[PDB]
Amino acid sequence: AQVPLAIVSHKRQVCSLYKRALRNLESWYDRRNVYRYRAVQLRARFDENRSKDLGEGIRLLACGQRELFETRHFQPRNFANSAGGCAFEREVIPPDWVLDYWHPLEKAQYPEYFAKREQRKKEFVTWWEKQYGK
Amino acid sequence: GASETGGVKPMVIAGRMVRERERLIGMSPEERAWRKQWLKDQELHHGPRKVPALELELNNPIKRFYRAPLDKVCNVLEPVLGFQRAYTVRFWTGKALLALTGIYAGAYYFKYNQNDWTRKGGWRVIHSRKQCVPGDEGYPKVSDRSAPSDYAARGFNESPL
Amino acid sequence: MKYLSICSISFVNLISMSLSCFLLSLYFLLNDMIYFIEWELVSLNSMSI
Amino acid sequence: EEQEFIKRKHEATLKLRQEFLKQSSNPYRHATGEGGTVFDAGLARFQAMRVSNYEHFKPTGKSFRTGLFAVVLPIALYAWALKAERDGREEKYRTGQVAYKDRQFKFI
Amino acid sequence: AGWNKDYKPGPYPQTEKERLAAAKKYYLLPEEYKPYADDGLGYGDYPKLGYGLGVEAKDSYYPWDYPEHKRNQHEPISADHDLYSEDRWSQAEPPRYS
Amino acid sequence: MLKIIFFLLFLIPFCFINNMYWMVQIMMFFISFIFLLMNNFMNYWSEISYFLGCDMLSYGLILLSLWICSLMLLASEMINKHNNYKNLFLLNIIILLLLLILTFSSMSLFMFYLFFESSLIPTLFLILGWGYQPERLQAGLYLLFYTLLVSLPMLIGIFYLMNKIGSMNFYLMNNFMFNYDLLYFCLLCAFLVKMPMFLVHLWLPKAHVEAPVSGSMILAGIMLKLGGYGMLRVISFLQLMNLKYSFVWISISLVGGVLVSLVCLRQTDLKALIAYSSVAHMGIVLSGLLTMTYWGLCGSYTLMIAHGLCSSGLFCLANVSYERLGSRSMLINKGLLNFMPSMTLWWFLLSSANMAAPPTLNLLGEIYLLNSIVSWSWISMILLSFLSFFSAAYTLYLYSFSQHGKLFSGVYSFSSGKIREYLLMLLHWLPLNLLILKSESFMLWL
Amino acid sequence: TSLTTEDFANPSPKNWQSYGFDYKDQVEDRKATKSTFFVTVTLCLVWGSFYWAYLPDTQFRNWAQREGFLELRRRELAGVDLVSPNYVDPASITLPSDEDLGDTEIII
Amino acid sequence: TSWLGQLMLLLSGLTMFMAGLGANFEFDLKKIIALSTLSQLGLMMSILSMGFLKLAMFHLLTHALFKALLFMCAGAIIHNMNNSQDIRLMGGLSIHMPLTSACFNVSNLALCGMPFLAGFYSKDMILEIVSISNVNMFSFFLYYFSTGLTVSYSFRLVYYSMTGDLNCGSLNMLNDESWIMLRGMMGLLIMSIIGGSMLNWLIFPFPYMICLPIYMKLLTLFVCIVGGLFGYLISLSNLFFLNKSLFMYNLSTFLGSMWFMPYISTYGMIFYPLNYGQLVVKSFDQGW
Amino acid sequence: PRSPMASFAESVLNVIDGPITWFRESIVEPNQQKQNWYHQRFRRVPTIDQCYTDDAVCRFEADQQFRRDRMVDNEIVNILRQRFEDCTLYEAPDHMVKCRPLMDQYEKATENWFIKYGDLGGYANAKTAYMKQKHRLIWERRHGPVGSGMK
Amino acid sequence: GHHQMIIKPSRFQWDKFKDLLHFYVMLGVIPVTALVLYANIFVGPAQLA
Amino acid sequence: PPLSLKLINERVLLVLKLYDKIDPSKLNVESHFINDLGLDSLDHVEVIMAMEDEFGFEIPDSDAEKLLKPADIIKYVADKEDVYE
Repeated sequence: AQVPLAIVSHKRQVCSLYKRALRNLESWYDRRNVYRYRAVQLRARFDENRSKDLGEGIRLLACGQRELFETRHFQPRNFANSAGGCAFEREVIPPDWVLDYWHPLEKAQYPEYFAKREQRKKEFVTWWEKQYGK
Repeated sequence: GASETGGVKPMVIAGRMVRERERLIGMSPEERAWRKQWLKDQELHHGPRKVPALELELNNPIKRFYRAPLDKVCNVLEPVLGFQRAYTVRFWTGKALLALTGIYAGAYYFKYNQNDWTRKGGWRVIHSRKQCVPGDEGYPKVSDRSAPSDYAARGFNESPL
Repeated sequence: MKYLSICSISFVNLISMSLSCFLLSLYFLLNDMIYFIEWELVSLNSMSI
Repeated sequence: EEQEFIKRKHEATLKLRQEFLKQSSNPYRHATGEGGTVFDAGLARFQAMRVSNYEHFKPTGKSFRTGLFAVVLPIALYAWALKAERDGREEKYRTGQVAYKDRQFKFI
Repeated sequence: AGWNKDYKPGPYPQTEKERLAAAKKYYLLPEEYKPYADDGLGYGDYPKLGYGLGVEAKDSYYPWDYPEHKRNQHEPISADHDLYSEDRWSQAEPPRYS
Repeated sequence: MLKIIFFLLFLIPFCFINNMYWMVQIMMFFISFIFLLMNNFMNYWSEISYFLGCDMLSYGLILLSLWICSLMLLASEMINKHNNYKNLFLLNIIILLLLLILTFSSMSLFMFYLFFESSLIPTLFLILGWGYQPERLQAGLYLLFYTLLVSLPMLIGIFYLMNKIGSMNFYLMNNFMFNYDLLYFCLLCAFLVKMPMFLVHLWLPKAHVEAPVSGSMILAGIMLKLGGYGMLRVISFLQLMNLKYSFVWISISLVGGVLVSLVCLRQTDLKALIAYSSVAHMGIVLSGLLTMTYWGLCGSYTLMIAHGLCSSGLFCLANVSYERLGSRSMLINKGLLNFMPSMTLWWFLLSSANMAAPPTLNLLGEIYLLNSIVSWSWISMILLSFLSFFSAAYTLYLYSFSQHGKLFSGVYSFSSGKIREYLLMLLHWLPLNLLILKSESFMLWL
Repeated sequence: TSLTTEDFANPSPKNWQSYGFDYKDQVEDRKATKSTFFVTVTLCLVWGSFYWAYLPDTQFRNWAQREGFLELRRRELAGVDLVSPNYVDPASITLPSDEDLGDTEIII
Repeated sequence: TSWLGQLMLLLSGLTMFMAGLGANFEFDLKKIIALSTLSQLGLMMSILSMGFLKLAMFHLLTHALFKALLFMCAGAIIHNMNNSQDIRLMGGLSIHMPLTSACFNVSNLALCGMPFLAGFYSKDMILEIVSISNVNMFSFFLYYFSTGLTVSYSFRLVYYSMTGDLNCGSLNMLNDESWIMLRGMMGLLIMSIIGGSMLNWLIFPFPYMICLPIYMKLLTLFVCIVGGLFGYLISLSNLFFLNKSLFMYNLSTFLGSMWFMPYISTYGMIFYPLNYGQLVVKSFDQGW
Repeated sequence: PRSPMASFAESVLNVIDGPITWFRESIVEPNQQKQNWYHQRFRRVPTIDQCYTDDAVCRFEADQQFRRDRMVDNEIVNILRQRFEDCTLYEAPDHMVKCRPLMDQYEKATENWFIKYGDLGGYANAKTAYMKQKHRLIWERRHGPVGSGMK
Repeated sequence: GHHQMIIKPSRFQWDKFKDLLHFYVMLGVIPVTALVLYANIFVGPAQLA
Repeated sequence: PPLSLKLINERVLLVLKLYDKIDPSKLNVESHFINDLGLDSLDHVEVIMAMEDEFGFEIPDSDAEKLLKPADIIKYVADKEDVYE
């Protein structure tokens, strides 16, 4: 996989500030017809600065970020099913190895399922040895 | 020896992909295939089998008899209404019977073994005066308890000593 | 229990208990009763818990 | 400049991540049944530090000033309050001021 | 696995050659490492980390080794992590006002 | 009373025969049952035998030990599983129990001291012999040397009392009231250490964190009570001197209880946190005891029984978790509700009892010490409110933090809870509730 | 090995799971479990608690309550204060006259 | 009878007032109902401080009836949404959820004070007794102002949920075929229509008498009318309006955070005791 | 049974009472045996004043007697509390007029109780209680009744 | 049918423990009930004479 | 209910087609936004916001840089919902 690198380009700082600015805009003006109206204007303010020097842009983000924080909503919207959401990761699933400690009679209620897991265990070791050099 | 796991050698099979973030960042083709296989195994195409062994290993002899009688009416009625309908009648004919005998024992206790002056423990009842209203017997009714000995007698006025 | 939902079992118990208590509350309203039963644990210094 | 430093740490932590997965899903160590955890120096250092502090303690004045107001004066001021209040209350009783009608907490 | 006596902090670092080994000893590159002031209540050569807005302000979407603590594999732990933990005195964003 | 003693003595050889570990507890549990039948005691001493009697005060404390010392054998099944000098281990407890039975059943003050400390050495062997971590040395000495340092001067105070009273017997001592300032400090500073008091508690977090599970039981179960039991016998003839210096002890313990509760919140070790919780409650016990009122005395006796069973109980659970997770730190131990959900029930009930939750016997005793302290001075309401508030602040942190969150990541596979563990937990908590029914007996020792 | 769909559905009565009392001898493990339950529960808790309840009145607390009623009736009828404020009658006592005291501290 | 009556009345009045305003800024469905519950608790505590038991007891039972129903309605609504409590996502449920919306409407009106529902019999008599006794001028205003606020947020919730145009996500599980959930609700729903009148004939063996001028007896209805319109009308919006909540940003944040009580009690306090734990153990248990 | 429900109420009370009375009369009472139990009587023993300062048995005799009398006196207060307890429940709403005499009996008993056993704490014994009385009486003749202060 | 294996810790030990405890508590309850029933019904209480 | 992969392919393209600053012809599984379709960075941000609302979650700003073609977005949503069919 790929682990993100902490260094963030100035181009990305503007990107993030734009995303936060719009999401904050939704909270204030919930309604889509109003939101789309105001969101369009918000995009305009960025295009009237797109043609500027970076060092000038450094001044823009500073006041651009502060005014956002100075205008943060008192109850910002989130998505209930994701990080920070009210309903995020409600359930916790133990690690797989729990199943292997069932009483042998308990396992008899799902003989097919435990039959398969032990075929997978044979495959898993060979998979693990190759990946990490055993 | 006593094998807790019963032979089956405990391990972890799911690997990285259980955690959501570890999936989004990236997954090699083999991992994706493995992850797809894992989910396909979690599907069960039958309900749990009924193991006779548990039903005796988790029912003590006392319980197997203490319930024996009312399980005969479950056996008698289960072809008349279906196992679900009949068993509900077995559960409510039984659990309700305990309640009926529960009140009577409670009703009995508060009628003879209520706390008296010769013990400290036991439930002690001090009821109030019923609202006497016109039409009731002897409307100008008065509390018969006047002297201090009347109050909190706890059956002491009628003791022999 | 093994074949009855604990919610299904629970509901009938509480409602019947609730219904019975409702009848009593009517009875206590009519007579304006006050009953005060109490069980005693321990006593000392002319006191009682 | 400092950008490389951020990259130095990244690849540095990256080796740690790879090593963790090897131990984390180690079938052979899970295979023990012994139970326990992946060996983590970070927790080990923290746990050990939490226990030993006298080694690095010194009566430096800041510590004395910290410790002084921390417990000693709350104890001293409050122990003084208890002695004061009871002495005043006690004096009435010894003098005979309070009739037995008015004595509080008769049964205590 | 070792024991506490094999992991307790060393005495406050006094030299650059000593700092570099100390930073090595905690899996830190030599620039993060910063011992406590050693007024006399110091924790020895133990690093000083966190003390900011708190644990919950760390990036949630990063693929942590220990998501539950929001910590990596061998990374050290702040001496006051028990106070700036996610459930203790911490916040996701800076407070609006003083 | 000799029925108990000679029963224990002839159970000593069972340590030597092999495959007799489990036959020992049954003999230890059965004797508790036999002892449980002979309750006909009163405030005054009864069942005299050559120097051994028992009143209502001594009875409950004796019966507490037999129960606790019997649970030690259940808890420490690992010693049997690895044959780790189990025979010697058994002999340590059988000897230790005998010293306790004599200590409480002794009728003369000199004897109480004679077996008071003598029980220490069997405890000291227990820590060094079967403790895991290297610090059992540096915690072995603290337990031995704090106690000896303050018990040896007590021996002088005991002998000085013969030359005035002419005897040690407790009843004959109560007829006197002494006025010497130092003598007061030579019979209470020796027990204030073992309670412990807040400023001289430095041994308690070390002994409990390092001692084995069984040593944790008895250290938290009976050793903290020998200090409490001793005071109840020797404030009878220190009433006059107690009034001049009580306000020093009350303030320290009360303020000590609050400050330790904050220290509990900043702990990160299960064993440490439970041990510091012992100092918190023992501060209330000592505080009410020195109030000397009828309530403060009966209540203190009650809470000592209840707290011992609970704190002993909570040391079971820490051992259970430590046995599998392998680490006793809070960071390792998380979300155990998702590994051992059946276990988490017992965590709650024992935890709830520690915070004076009903209907436990703990709340009955705590209501009383609170009454005596308030009557002693209305200024005591300030921290006594704080201490009861924070006494739940860490208990929730202990329970919630260790049971609720998401599971640890690095933990390797481990066994689930066994029937032995569940049975152990029941015997800890279940009496702690049913005892409320017959508090008649384990309360009115005066 | 490579267990089958019936080795999980036909539980082998060969290996066993321990109840925490022993890990080597199966019959021993069950044997200790049974006896330990009997004494701890069937005797200490069931028989003990039963016997406790019917324990004779050893503290003389039930007996008192009988006195508290009889003793109250006799003296409520006798024209005497319901609780006597004197441990022994004041007239029976012989006070040391003032000259005897000689400034001895008197407390209430 | 004592000075505590003076204090309890003041503290209760603020509680019912504060959440009355707070309910008009909160956006979580689950929370708005919670502040609604808390707001009416202050109403009991205040009338209770006047010295009336049946009035407090009567309203208490009434509150339990319909307030339980409201939460049941919320649970069905939320479970059909993607587990999101926010009202800004919901909308147009009066047609997508016929049965549940109908179950809510009765409960909400009972809170509103539509005559001869469960809530009306309790709220009415309470407000009438307030205007009959010797009250404080400040307390009287809060009593009637809260009723306006009580209806204000309640229809504000109507707009964001039923009358408002739908504002959900692309994939919506809108459905109202959960009979097992619904059957239990109709138990409460029946009671919320008769719970009021039934208890009036039972709770009060000696009914209270009231005789007040028209221009105060009608005040309870009139404010409810103003509140319902004011809450509904202001909830509307257009393209060229003023975000009054945004403009008075400082005030909205104050009223939208329940007067910073969560901050005061959770972030303005816990810092201090926990540090003290370190200084003690740092300087005594391993120091002095 | 002028009320409808009260007519239904009595119907149930017949159902729960009918069996238990029969069961009590049919099985329990008829099959039991006749047996009598008595009431402990304690011969008064010499007070602590007669006891010498060197003998312990005589002190032990009085200390136990003092304690038994304490229990009787602890709960003679308890009985008087229960009377005012019961009158308040059996006479409400007009209970102030009727409980007022009972409370007067109660408050007097408490003071006499507190004059005798009061302020001794635990470890109160015959010697201590008697010695409080001696000091109390001396103060009475010198400074008059307590609560008036000293001279 | 169509159900998904949801992984949970074993309950057998706890299930067994609840059974064993219930057995042995009953194993004592029947005797004491016999005695207390025998005592109260046949021997009965004394009479305060 | 399960979110089939084919639907994800449909749902993604539906949103993109509705986006008015893109070509319905060039628009395909393999096209690039900033390279082929001439999307700006700010334009690329708005697209992700639509994707978030489309499926109901947050796409982290750090991880949005991997999403340079609708196939990647399709893969991303599939990974999050672990629908590999």
